[PDB]
Amino acid sequence: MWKRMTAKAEGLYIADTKSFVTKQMDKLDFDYGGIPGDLHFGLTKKAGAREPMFSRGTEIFNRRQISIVSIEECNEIALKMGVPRILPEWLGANVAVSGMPDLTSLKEGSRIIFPSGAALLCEGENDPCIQPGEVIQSYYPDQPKLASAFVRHALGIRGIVCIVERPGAVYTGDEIEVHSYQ
Amino acid sequence: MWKRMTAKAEGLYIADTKSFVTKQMDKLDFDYGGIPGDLHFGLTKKAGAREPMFSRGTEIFNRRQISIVSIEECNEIALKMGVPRILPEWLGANVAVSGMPDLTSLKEGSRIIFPSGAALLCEGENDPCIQPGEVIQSYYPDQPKLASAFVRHALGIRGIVCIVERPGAVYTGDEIEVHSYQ
Ligand SMILES: [Cl-]
Ligand SMILES: [Cl-]
Ligand SMILES: [Cl-]
Repeated sequence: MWKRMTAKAEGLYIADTKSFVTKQMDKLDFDYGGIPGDLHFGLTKKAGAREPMFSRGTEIFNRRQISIVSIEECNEIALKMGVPRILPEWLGANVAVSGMPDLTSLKEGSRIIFPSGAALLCEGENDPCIQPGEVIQSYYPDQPKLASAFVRHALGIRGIVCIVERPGAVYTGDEIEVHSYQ
Repeated sequence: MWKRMTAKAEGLYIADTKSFVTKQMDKLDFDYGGIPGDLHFGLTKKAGAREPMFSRGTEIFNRRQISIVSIEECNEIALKMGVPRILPEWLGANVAVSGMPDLTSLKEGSRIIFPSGAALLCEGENDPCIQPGEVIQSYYPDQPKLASAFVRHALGIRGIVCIVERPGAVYTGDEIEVHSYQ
């Protein structure tokens, strides 16, 4: 029920301010709760549109600690939107991987392990919202309705979110071991 | 993306000793990490046969904070095993529900919410192991090879495991609101 495959962490990024657009780093520390100093770090978070069964603002466990996208799927989004490129930073990703053209399909329960031993527990698909779409729009202001275009074309290829299962440091270019749940 | 369903918490149980076998409680407190005082309580746990991508004993995040089974699937296990009954306690369950068919199939990402607001985040199917099988065998000494029969017949209907998404108290008989993912 565990099929193993090797992939690569092409880029690492952190949201060190209130902005969700991340900035590239040569290294990141993964600890329980996520990336220390990152916008989504912590044991808890406030409920929002992603957790509609809770009243907005309700304090709940922070399930979306780390955001991952694959270079292949980002290129796929770019093509579908008719734009030259889509940067992981614009989507607020913390890790951009290569060698995973179907990353979004990685089932919950799967693990992604780094050379240091740091490990991520897959918490499923990251549903596309309008915000990143509006960010993409700002980079191509001469192209109409890109925000809604993102929400439409990114569905199923916008990446996944994970919880930190084991602490450890991660570095740019790290070869990763994916344990795909079956 | 979410389907609402209603179920009922028929029983609540805690493992207050070193044994995973639980005992009925009229009330339980859910907090991040599970049930305070319970054998499986904690933000972390030690890796075992269930998390083979880690060496045994490795400290990792505890995604198996609360275990749930349904009265209906326990009856199903009993039928397939040829025994009068299978108690949630013997499987080390913390919550026994009724009113929701195929509990084990509840998708990861689903939410189970109690009247007090206490909420559980589904972390998937609970794989059956030999231990509860040995407990069952001890209650039916006249029955042969029940331990192995349990692992065999309980597969796919042994319940689920969850993490606590929102703290709160839960009581026997509580009506629960289930948000089924997909
Ligand atoms: Cl409330
Ligand atoms: Cl989004
Ligand atoms: Cl088991």
